Amino acid sequence: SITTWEILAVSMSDKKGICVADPFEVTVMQDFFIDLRLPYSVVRNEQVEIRAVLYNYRQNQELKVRVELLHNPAFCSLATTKRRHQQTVTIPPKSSLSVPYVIVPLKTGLQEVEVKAAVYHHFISDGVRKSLKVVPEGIRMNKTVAVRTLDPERLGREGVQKEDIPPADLSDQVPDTESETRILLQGTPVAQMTEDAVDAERLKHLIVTPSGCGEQNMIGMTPTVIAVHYLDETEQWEKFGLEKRQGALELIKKGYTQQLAFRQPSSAFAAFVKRAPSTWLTAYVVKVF
Amino acid sequence: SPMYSIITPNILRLESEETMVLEAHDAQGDVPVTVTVHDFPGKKLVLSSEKTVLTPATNHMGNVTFTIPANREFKSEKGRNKFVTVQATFGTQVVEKVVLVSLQSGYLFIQTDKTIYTPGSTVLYRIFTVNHKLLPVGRTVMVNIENPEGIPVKQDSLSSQNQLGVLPLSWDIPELVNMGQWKIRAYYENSPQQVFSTEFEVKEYVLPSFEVIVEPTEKFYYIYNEKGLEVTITARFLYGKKVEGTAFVIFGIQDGEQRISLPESLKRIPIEDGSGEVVLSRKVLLDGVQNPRAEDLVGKSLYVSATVILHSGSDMVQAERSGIPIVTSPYQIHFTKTPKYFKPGMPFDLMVFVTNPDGSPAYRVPVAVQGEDTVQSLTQGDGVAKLSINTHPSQKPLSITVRTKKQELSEAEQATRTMQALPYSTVGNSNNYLHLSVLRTELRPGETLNVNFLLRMDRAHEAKIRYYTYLIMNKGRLLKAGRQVREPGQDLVVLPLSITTDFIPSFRLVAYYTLIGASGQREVVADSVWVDVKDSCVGSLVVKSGQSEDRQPVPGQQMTLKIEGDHGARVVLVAVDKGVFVLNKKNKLTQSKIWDVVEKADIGCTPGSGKDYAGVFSDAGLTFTSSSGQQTAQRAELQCPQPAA
Amino acid sequence: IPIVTSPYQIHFTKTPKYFKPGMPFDLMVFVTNPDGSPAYRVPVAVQGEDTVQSLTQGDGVAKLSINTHPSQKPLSITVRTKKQELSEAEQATRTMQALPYSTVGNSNNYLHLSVLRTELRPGETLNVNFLLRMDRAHEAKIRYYTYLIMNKGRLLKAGRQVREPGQDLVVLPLSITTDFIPSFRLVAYYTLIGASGQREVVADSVWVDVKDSCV
Amino acid sequence: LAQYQKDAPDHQELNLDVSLQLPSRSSKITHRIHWESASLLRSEETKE
Ligand SMILES: *[C@@H]1O[C@H](CO)[C@@H](O[C@@H]2O[C@H](CO)[C@@H](O)[C@H](O)[C@H]2NC(C)=O)[C@H](O)[C@H]1NC(C)=O
Ligand SMILES: *[C@@H]1O[C@H](CO)[C@@H](O[C@@H]2O[C@H](CO)[C@@H](O)[C@H](O)[C@H]2NC(C)=O)[C@H](O)[C@H]1NC(C)=O
Ligand SMILES: *[C@@H]1O[C@H](CO)[C@@H](O[C@@H]2O[C@H](CO)[C@@H](O)[C@H](O)[C@H]2NC(C)=O)[C@H](O)[C@H]1NC(C)=O
Repeated sequence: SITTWEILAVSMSDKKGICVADPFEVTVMQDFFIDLRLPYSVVRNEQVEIRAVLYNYRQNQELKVRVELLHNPAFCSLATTKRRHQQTVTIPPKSSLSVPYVIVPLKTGLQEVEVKAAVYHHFISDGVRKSLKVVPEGIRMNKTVAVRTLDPERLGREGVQKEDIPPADLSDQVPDTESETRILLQGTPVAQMTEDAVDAERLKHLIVTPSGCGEQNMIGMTPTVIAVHYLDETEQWEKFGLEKRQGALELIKKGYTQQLAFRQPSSAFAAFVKRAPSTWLTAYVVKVF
Repeated sequence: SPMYSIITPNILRLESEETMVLEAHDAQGDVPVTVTVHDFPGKKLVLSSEKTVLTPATNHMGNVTFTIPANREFKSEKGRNKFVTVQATFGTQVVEKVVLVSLQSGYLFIQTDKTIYTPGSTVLYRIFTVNHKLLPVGRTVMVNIENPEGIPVKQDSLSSQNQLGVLPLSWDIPELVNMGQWKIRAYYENSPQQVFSTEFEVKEYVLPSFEVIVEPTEKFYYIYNEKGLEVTITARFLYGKKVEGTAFVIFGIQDGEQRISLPESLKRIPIEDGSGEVVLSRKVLLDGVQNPRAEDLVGKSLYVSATVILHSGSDMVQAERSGIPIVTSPYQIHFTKTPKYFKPGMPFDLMVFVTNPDGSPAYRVPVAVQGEDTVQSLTQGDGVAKLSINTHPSQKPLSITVRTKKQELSEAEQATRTMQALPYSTVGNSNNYLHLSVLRTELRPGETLNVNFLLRMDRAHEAKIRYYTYLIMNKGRLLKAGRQVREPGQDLVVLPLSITTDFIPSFRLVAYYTLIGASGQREVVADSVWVDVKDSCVGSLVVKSGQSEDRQPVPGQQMTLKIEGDHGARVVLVAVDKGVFVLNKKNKLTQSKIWDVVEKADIGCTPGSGKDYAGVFSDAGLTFTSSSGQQTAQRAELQCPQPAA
Repeated sequence: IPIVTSPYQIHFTKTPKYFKPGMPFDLMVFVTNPDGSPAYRVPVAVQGEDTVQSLTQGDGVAKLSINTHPSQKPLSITVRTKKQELSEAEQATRTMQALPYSTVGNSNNYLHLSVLRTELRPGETLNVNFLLRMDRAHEAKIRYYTYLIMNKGRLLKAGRQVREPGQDLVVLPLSITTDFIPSFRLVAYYTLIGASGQREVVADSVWVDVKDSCV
Repeated sequence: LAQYQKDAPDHQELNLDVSLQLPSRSSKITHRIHWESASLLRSEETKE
C-alpha cells in the first residue's frame, strides 16, 4: 500500500511503568503507480464502473502509459484471452489521470480483479490486484421470532416449565445465505419490601456512660450496647459519625469491666455483692452479653 | 507527656501498597510501636504484621508499609461504603482511627489495531494491566464486548501473571452484524465495580487516498466581528502531496446536543495548491437565525461540514470541524489552581489558569488584579499566571478579581473572573501561622525545587518550634516524608527537593509543626500547596528510522526500524494506515490521556491550604490522629465535593 | 585540550562571599567543563551530608542553600560533585570561606533578599522577597523597604514596597523586560531610629542574570 | 428494628435453572439466574 503509515508503540517496564511513545510516521511511495478504487461491495450481474487512478509525479516529464485490464473468468468485459482491453493514455507532469472501465460481476463471493500498466521509453510499471465482495440482491432483515415470560412456578405448575421456539418461516430468505438465531435471556430484578429505618438524628443521645451499682451499671450500659448494633445493621455511621463507634467501644468495654465487679462467686449478679443474687438481673446480663 | 501521631491517606485501596507514617512529638527515649489492622465494623482481624521503634536518633520517625488483600469476604459488598480501622500501639498508649476504603485495585488500558472495522474482518486488541503505580500487575481480568444497544456477545477471563501485564487477544467480526458503535468493557476480578471501557466503530467502508483539514483562523467566533468566521481549507494526499479539486462547505449552529443547519451558508470553492478558503459573514449568520439579537448567540457553538471531491472525480472525503464557540472574550480565566484559603496578615499567592475558549491553554496573555493596575503578569507555557497580594489581618473574606490586559483588544473582549477567599482559622485565634512558598515553573525530572518554610508566632514560643514535619502526596499515596530541623531565630528555612519520575504528574506538599502554647494547650498548624509536573513518560521510548537516506521507501522494501528505550522493557507495536484515522481519529490512546485518568482518580480536592490544620490534610487527602486528641475531619465519600460553578 | 584529573572545573566566581548569621544563605556555584564551557546535569553536593545535592542547570550554575546559625564565625564552604560511576578521585571540588554580615554596632538587625534562580526571559514576572530580621520591639518602625535597580552602569528602576506590622516577609512582583538584559543588581534598604535614639541604616543587594537574546 | 434489618426481607428469590436443547444437540446450554445475575444479559448465537 502506498500511504503514510502511523506506527504506534507502547512500552511496558517493570521499573519504569507503561509508556506510550509518540506515533512514528513512515511514508511509502512510488513515483508512478495505480490506485484501483473499488466499492466495498457490488450487486451480482449488474454493470458497474470501476475507477483506476494513475499518478505521475515528475516535475517536467509527461508519460505515455500503456494501461491494461486483464481477463477475468468472474467478470465480463472486453478483455478476453485472445482480445485484451488495453488503452494508451498520457499523464501530464505533477498530475493524476483516471481511466474508467466497465465490468459485470458473474458469481458471488470475494472475487478477484487485476489491472496492469506500463509506460513507454521508461521501464517503470505497476500492477494492482484487489478483491471486492459480489453481493446478491436483497437486504438485511432483523425480525423477531417470539418474546415471552418465563415463570416455572406460574407456568407449567409445580416449579417446572417447558416451552418450544418454532423456527422462523421467512419465505423471503435469499437462497444459500447465512441466517442467525439470536437468543437472549434476562432476569427480572425485584426489589423493595423494606420499610424505612430511623434516621439516627435523635438517636445520638443514647451514648450513656455506665455507672453506679450492678443494676445501675446495666442501666447505663443498656442503651449504648444496642445502639451500636442497630447502627451497624442500618449502616448509618456515615450520618452518625465514624469516630463515635470507637468511643462507644470504650464505654461498652468499660461497662463490661465494671459489671464483673458485682459478680457473685457462684457466677450470679446483684446490685451489691452483699445483696442476695437476682435471678432476673442474672438473666438480663446474659441477654445483654 | 509526648504526643504520638499516625499519618495515613484519606482512602485506602485494595491490592496495593499503602504507606503508614508513625511519629512521636517531643518524645524522650525509645518507644516501641506495634501495628495492627482490624475490620470495621466488628473484629475478625485482617492484618497483624509489622512493628517499629520510634527513636530520638531518627527524630521519633518511622515509616512502615502494609497491603490490603482481597478475598470473597472483602469483595462481598460492592455497592455501598465499607471501612477498615487501623490501630497503632505506641508503647502502652494506643492510637486508632477509622479509614475509608476504595474498592478500586488498579487501571486497565485497551488498545486496538484500528479505530473502525469492516464486517467479516479481524479485531486485534491488547490489554495492559497495571496497578495504581502504573507498574505491570498480574491479575485476572474480565473482558466483554457489547453490541450498539449493550448486548454482550463475547466474553473472556484470563490471568496476565507471568506475561508482564500484557494480554494479547483477538476476535473475528461476523458478516451478520449491526453497524454502529461497539464497546469493549473490562474490569479486574477483585474489583468488579470499577469498569473500564473503550469504543470502536463498525462500518462498510473503503479507505480514502487523501485527507481534508478544515482550519479556522481562530478556534472561536467573536460576535461583533464584521468580517465573520474565516475557515481555511487544507487538503493533501495520504503520502503528503497537494490535492487539486473542488469543495462544498456548509455551516451550522450547535445548541447543546441539538444541531441546527444553516442552508444558505453553503459555498462552492475550488481547492488549488492543496488549500482553499471560505468565509461565513456576520450578516449571513444573523440572516440564518430568526433571532436578530446578537447577545443570544453568545454561549452557543458553531460547526463546519466540508465535502471535497478530486478533479479526477474518483474519490471523496467528508471532514468536520465543530464546537467553535460564540463568545464575547477570546480567553477564559480560572482560579482552579488558586487556593481558596488565605493566611490573614501574610502574603498570599495567586495561580490563575487562563485558557482559550475551546479549553486549550492560552500563551503569554497579560492578566492583572482588578485592585491596583500595577500588578500584572504574563501567563506561562501551561496557561498559569503568577500573582500575589499583601494581605491585611482581616478575618473577613477577601474578594479577588483578575482581568486580562491584552493590548488592542477592547474591554468587552477582556476575560475576567471573580471569587472570594476564606481566612485561615488558628487554634483559639492564636494568630500563629505557617506559610509555604514555592517556585512556579514547568518542573522536569532532574531539577531541584527549593521549598520555603516561613514561621509566624510570638517569639515566646519560637524557641519551642525545633522542627517541621513534611510529607509528599502523589497519585493517592505517600511518596516521601520527613523532618526539617530548625534552630532558634531561623523563622525561614529552605529545603531543596529533587524531582524524579515518581512525582509525575502532580504532587502535594504538606507540612506542619506542633507545640504546647496559649495557656498550656496543644496546637497544630499546617499548610499545603499543590504542584504540577510536566507530562512525560516515566522512562523514554523513541521510534525512528534506521536508515539515514533513501527518502520515501518503496512498497515492500526492507527498512530498519530503530527503537531506543529503557533496558528490560517489553515493547508492543502496531502500524496503521493514516487513512483509518482520517475516517476516525477518536479514542486514540496517548500518554497524556493516561496521566489524565490518573488525575481523575486523585483523592485530593484542593490546590493546598485550608480552613485549619485539619482542613489542610483533609483537602490534601490525608488522615491525621494523635494521642492528645487532635485529628482530621471525618470523610465518608470517595468523590470530591462539587464546586458551585 | 586540557590534561586534568577531573572532567569538571568548579568556580565560586558567581557565588556571594558574605552570609547572614542566623539566616538562610544561597550559593550560586559555577561548574564548567575543562575548556570553559558550562557543564550540564552534573550533581554537586555540600561537604556536609551527602543527601544535599543538586543538578547543574542549563547555564552551568548549580543551586544550593544552607540555613546558617547565628554564628558570628566565618563559615567554611566546600562543594563537591557526586556524579555516578565516576570515582571520588575524579570528582572536582572547590573550597572557600564566607564572611558574616556586620550590622550597625552589631545590633543584630538584618535585611535578607532571596530571588529565584532560573533562565530568566524578558516578558515573565519575578517575585522578589524581602525579609526583615530584628527584635520585634522595633519591628513596628519598619513600614517600607526602598529598592533600586542597577543595569549597565545606570539606575533603571526604583520604588518603595510598603510593609505592615507583623509581616516580616513581603513579596514584590517584578516584570522582566528587554531593558534588564544582560544582568542587573537589586539593592534594598530600610531605616529607623533605635537604641537610645540613634539612626540605623541596614542594606542588602543581590545579582541577577538574564538569558542571552536581542533587545 | 435491627432484626427487621440485618437479614432484611427482600423481594428477590431467584433460583432459576434454565437449559436449552439445541438442534445440533452435542450439548445442552444451561445457565443459572441468581441475585448477582438478576439483570445480567445472556446471549447466544447460532449460524442457522
Ligand atoms: C435492525 O437492526 C438495527 C441496526 O441495524 C437496529 O435498529 C437500530 O436501533 C438503534 C437504537 O439503538 C438506532 O440508533 C438505529 O438507527 C437503528 N437502526 C435502523 C433503524 O436501521 C435493530 O436491531 C433493528 N431495527 C429495525 C428497525 O429493524
Ligand atoms: C521508609 O523506610 C524505608 C526502609 O525500607 C526507606 O527505604 C530506604 O531509604 C534509605 C534512605 O532513603 C535508602 O538508602 C535505602 O536504600 C532504602 N531501602 C531500600 C531497601 O532501598 C525509606 O526511605 C523510608 N521512607 C521515609 C519517607 O522515611
Ligand atoms: C522617574 O520619573 C519618570 C518621569 O519621566 C517616570 O517615568 C514615567 O513612569 C510612569 C509610570 O507610571 C509612566 O506612565 C510614564 O510614561 C513615564 N514617563 C515617561 C516620560 O514615559 C519613572 O517611572 C520614574 N521612576 C524611575 C525609577 O525612573
